[PDB]
Formats: sequence, C-alpha cells, structure tokens
Amino acid sequence: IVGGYTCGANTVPYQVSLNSGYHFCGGSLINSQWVVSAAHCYKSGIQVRLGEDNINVVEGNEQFISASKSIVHPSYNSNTLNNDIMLIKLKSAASLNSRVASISLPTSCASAGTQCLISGWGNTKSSGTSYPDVLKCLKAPILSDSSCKSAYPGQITSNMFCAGYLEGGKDSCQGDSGGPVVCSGKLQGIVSWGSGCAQKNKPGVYTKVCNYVSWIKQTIASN
Ligand SMILES: [Ca+2]
Ligand code: NA
Repeated sequence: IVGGYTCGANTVPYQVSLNSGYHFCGGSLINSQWVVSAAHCYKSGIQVRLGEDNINVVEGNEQFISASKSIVHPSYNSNTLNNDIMLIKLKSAASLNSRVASISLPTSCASAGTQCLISGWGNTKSSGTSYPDVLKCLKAPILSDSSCKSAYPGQITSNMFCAGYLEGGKDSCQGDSGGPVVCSGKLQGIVSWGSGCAQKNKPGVYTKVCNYVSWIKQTIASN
C-alpha cells in the first residue's frame, strides 16, 4: 500500500497473509474454512495466516492453518488477468472472534464513487522498495468504468474495476495482491494489477467479486 496508513492491530479482521516461507500475497476470510485471493497468487504450498498485524512477530492473536486445497477460477487467464480469483480451503476451521472474522460477499456490485478500504503488507513506495511489517490500509474510491478503460485501453474486461486516484500517490502494490477491497461492508474487489503503483493516470485494477458470487457459493457447497 503506497500512501496509506497503519490500520491498527486486528482492525481488519478478515485480512489474511498467505505464507510460503514468507508473506507473498493477501487474501480475505469469507467463512471459517475458506479464503478468497487472486489466481495470480497461486502457489503449491500455502499456509494461511489469520489474526496478523506484524507478520514478523508472533503477537498472540494469530491462527496459522495450512491449505488443504486451492481452486483457481476455471477461466483464469494469466496473460490478461481476466478472472483473477482463487479459493483456498483451510485444513481446519478458523476460530472466529473479534480479531478473526469473515467478510460478507456482495449481493449488489459496488457503486462508482464509493470509498472502499484496501489493505495489505505490500510495497509502500511508488519508486523504490520498502515492505512493512504491520498491516497498511488505504481509503480509495471506485472509478467509473469509462475512466478505467481510458486509463488502460484494450485491457479492462467486465470482470475488472479501477479504484484509487488518477493524480497518483495512493494505491495498492506488489505484495498486496490477493487482498481485499471492502466497500460498505462487502468484499467487492481483490487486489489484481496495475501499471506500477501510485502512478499518474494508472489506478489500481481489481477483480470484480460481484461477478463470482455464484461460482464461490457453488464451489464452497461442493468442496
Ligand atoms: Ca504476527
Ligand atoms: Na450488497
């Protein structure tokens, strides 16, 4: 997260860190056994880390649970990032409480101009590299489809939306991938891609979760 703020410990209780010996992506807890992330975050060996603030210090509220199964979207295209969504099933159920909690799936898609909360442990610089230990947050508005398509001509599908600031300076970034975009208490986006981070006229691009709710529900009900 570039240009954001320190969230505060466990104030984003649905945020997870995906670990393969090191933090590599975010995710969102949607019930006690399932996490939603980005398909481009797929790795063979994944441990889900819930209740994290500092990802390099055991502070007392963590749950570390290995994945039993990953399910990349059937239509995921790694070239275009169309359908950049994956479900991860936990080997054992998380214990839900104040610091570890699920985020609701959307019934409606999100509205242009809604300010959403984007969070993660990704790079905090638009040029250079600095990775935080504690969870970072950003308030960012949903941009119109027209503005998004103008920013990334020939690249935005119906399964993507832009959020952030055309002036630059505030955005998600590498290492935030797979994490949440929460708008009005619903998971509306997944950190997916962008040209650099926090660059002028190059806002973040996010997987449009409202298009996948039927797939998510059907998949959870059968696995
Ligand atoms: Ca920790
Ligand atoms: Na809704």
